[PDB]
Amino acid sequence: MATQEEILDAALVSGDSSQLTDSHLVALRLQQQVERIRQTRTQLLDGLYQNLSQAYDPGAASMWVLPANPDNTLPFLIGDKGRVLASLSLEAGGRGLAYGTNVLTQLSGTNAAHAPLLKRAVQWLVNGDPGAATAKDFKVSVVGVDKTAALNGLKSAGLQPADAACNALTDASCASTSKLLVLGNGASAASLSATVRARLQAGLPILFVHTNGWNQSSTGQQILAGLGLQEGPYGGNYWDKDRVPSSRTRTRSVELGGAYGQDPALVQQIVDGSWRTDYDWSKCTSYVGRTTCDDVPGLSDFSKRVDVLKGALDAYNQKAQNLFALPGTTSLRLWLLWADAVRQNIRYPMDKAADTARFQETFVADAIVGYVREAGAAQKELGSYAGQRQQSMPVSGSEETLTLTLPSAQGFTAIGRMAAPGKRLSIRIEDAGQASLAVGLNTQRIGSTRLWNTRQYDRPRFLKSPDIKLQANQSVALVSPYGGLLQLVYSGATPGQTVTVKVTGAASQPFLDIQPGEDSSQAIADFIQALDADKADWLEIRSGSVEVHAKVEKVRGSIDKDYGGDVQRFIRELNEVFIDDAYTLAGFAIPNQAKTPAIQQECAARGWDCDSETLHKLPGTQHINVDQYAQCGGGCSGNPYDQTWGLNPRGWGESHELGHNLQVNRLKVYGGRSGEISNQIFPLHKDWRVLREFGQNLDDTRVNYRNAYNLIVAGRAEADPLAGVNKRLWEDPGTYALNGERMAFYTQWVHYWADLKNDPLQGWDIWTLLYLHQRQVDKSDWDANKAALGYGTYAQRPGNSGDASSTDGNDNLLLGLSWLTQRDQRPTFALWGIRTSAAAQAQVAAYGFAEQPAFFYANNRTNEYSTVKLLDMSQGSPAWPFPLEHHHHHH
Ligand SMILES: [Zn+2]
Repeated sequence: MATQEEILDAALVSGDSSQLTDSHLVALRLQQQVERIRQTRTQLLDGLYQNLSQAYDPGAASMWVLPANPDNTLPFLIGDKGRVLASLSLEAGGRGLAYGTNVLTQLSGTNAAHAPLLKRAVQWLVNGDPGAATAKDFKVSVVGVDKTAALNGLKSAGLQPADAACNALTDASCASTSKLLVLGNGASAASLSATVRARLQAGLPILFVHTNGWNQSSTGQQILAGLGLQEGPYGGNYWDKDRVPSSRTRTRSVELGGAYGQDPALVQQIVDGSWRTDYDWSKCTSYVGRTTCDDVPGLSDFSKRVDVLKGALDAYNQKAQNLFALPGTTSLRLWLLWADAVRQNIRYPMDKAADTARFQETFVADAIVGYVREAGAAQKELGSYAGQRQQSMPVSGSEETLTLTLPSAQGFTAIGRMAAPGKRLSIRIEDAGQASLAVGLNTQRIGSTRLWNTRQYDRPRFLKSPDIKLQANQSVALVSPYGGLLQLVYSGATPGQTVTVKVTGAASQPFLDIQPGEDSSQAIADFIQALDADKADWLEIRSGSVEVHAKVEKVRGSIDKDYGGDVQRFIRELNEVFIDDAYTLAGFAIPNQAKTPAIQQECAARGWDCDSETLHKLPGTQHINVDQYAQCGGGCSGNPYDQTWGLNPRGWGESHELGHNLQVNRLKVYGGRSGEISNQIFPLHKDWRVLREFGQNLDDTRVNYRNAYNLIVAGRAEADPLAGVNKRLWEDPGTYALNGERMAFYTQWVHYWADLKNDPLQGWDIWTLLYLHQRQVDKSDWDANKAALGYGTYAQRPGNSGDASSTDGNDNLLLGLSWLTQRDQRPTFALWGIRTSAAAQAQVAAYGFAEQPAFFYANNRTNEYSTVKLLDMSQGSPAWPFPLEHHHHHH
C-alpha cells in the first residue's frame, strides 16, 4: 500500500522505521537537508564576518564551547588547531552566542581586533541581522559577570548599551523588556538550564561568556545546556592554546563553520554508491588470527568520520533522549532512519575486497543506532550473532518486577530479560539508594566482530549498546534492531544493596539465577525446561560472583561433547568444580557455606577473623562471554573474558583466567614474574580435585618439578647461591617464562602443609589460609591486629607493590608461610632464589622458631600427590629421584 516516500514521512514523526527499506531514498532526503543546513550556516556566517578581522586569541585560560544539534547550533570561532572557541545557537527559535572566555574585558587589549566582529554578532543577537544597528541605549541585563566591565566592553566595541537595571535571567518581565542578556558563571537562578532555555524560547537573546579560565564550571555547563551547547573537555585551552590568526580569511572560516559536524562528502558517497574500490588491504596485519587494518591508507580517516556520527547519536542514547521527541532534529532523524533502512538490506557474510560497496555502507549504518524510541525496526539478518529464534521471542505485555543485588560498588549485572528485535521495551529503576544507574544491551567486545578477516563481516560492529542513563523512578522506552541481554550498569553502589527493576515488553531468555546459599533445584529445572523449548539464541547464568553471557549453541556444544547431553551434570560442575572451587580456595565469605573444619580450627588457633564481610566479602562480578568470536584470538582476557570453544567446567583456561581476577600482589613471588603463576593455583587445585573426584587426569605435566630442581641445583652451586637460582628461575621477564618451573614453588607448600597436618587431603588449605591472612594484612586495623598476623615488629602495614623489583610479595609470602607453619622458612626461600627485605627477615627472626632446613618436594606427575617425594636440600642436593612416566630412558 504505502509508498516508501509516505513511509519515510510518517517514520520521521514517530521513529517507526518497520516498513522503511529504500535506503537510497532516505539518503537523497538527508543530502537535501544537509545542504539546507550548509546554506543556512554559510549565509549567517558570511553575514557575521564580512571582511572584518578574524583574529581571536582566548589564551590558555579559556574553555572550548561546542555545538550539539547541527541543525540549530554551529561554531562561530574555530582555531587553527580546530578547537571551537565560541559557538552560535538558534535553539528553540532563539538567538544565542557563547564564548570560552570573557572576551568583553579584552576588547581593549588582547582582542581589540575582534571588537568589530563582536559588534556584528551583537547586532545579530539583538536584531536577528548582523548588519542591523542596535538602538542607542538598548537595554542590556548583565548577570553573573561584572556589569560595569561588560557594559564598557560593549561600548568599546562601538555599541551604546544601557544597563537594564533588572535581572533578565531570573525575572520574566525584565526579560520581556530587555534587548540582550549577558551571562557569566557567577549567576544565580532556579533550574538554571530550563530557565536559560525558557528565556531563549521567549526571544530574549543571550550572550554567554565563560568566566573561569581553563576551569570547568557547573553553572557554565548548565547555561550552555540551556543554549543547546556543550562545555569542552577538562583542561580547556591549556595545552593547545588554540586561536584564530589575523591571517584567517572570511572564505575559510565560512567553509569550516559550514562543514563542522557535517559530512556532505559521506552523504554524497552514500547517494552515489561511490565506495572505495582500491584500499590496499595488503597493509592489514594479523595477530593470533585477528586481522586489523589501522595502517591501510585512507581507512582510519574514514573510520574516524564514521565515529563522529556514532558519537553524535550516542550522546542522545546515553542521556536517554529520544531524537524523535525533540524538536528540530531532522538531520539526525534522517541519519537514523537511513541506517534502519540499510539494516533491512544487510546480508551476510561480507568481505572487505569482494563486497566493497555493501561492506562500506554497512560499516557506516552499523555505527548509527538509535535505541531510545517508541518504535523502530528489527535488522532482518542477525548473521553470526543470532537468528530466527531471537527474532521470534515472545514478550511480556505486563510489567515484571525484578530485584537485583549489586556485589560491589561499580560494574554491571544481568537483569535477566532481553529486548526483542524491533520491539518496544519499557524500563525503570526504583529503590536505588545512592547507586548511580544505567541500562545497557549485550556484552560483546568490539574485536568480536571480525570484519577485517576474510569473509567475516557477518554481524554488527556494535552489538553492545551505549550505556543509557536512568533516573530514579523515570521510565525509558527502548527499541533495539538486534535484540539483547539487558544489563544493569552501576557505580557508587553499596556492596550487597539491591535495586528494583521494572520492565515491560521484554523477552525471557533462558536464565539461571543461583540464589546465594539457597536451594537451587527448582531454578535449575526451570532453566533446563527453558533450554528444552529452544526458543532463544542467547542464555545467561548468574552463579555467585560469576555471570556467563553465552550463545546457546556454544553451551549446547559443551554439554553434548563432554557431558553426554546431561545439562544437570554440566550445571553442577560449573557451580561446584569451577566456580565454588575457586572462591572457596581463596577463602571468601560465601553465604551459607562454613569453612571446612581444618580451616575453622586453624583460624581459631591463630585467633583470626576468617569470616567477616568486612574483610572477606566476595569480590565484584567476573563476566564470561561465550560466543562465535572473541575480542582477540579464540579467547581473550578481561572482564568479561571471552571464549569461542564453549564453556568447560573442567577447563584449564576457564580457571586460569578466573584466577587472574583473584590474584593479589602480596602472594606473588617477584611481582610480575608471578603474574602468570600465582593464578595457577586455581586450575591446579581444580585438576587435583578432578583426578580424585572423577578419575580424569588433566594437564598432568603442568608443574615442572624436574626442571625446577635442575635450575635450583645449578644455581645454588654459585658463589651467591640465592642469586644463582634467581638468575636461572625468576629473572627472565617473558610473559610465560619458566611457567612450569615457577609453579613448582607454589605447590611446594601444598605438599609441606599436607605433611605438617599429617593428612593428604589438607595440603591446599595453606593457600586458603594465606588468602585469609593476606586480606587481614591488607585491611585489618594495624596496631590492634599486627601481633595476631605475625607482623608484630612492623610500625606500619607493609606495601602492596606488584613490581618485579619489589620484595612486598616475597616478604608477605615468607612471613605468612613461616607464621602459619610455625617454622623459619628462610632457608627454602633462599633455595628458590627469593630475596626478602631486612624488615621481613627481622620479623621472621622475631618469631623465634626452629629453622625448617631447605627442602624440596619432587614428583613426576602434577595431579597425583601420593608419589611425591621429600628431599632434604640442607647438606647438598640428592639426585632427581624419578624416571619419566611411560618413557624409555637411555641405557
Ligand atoms: Zn594468564
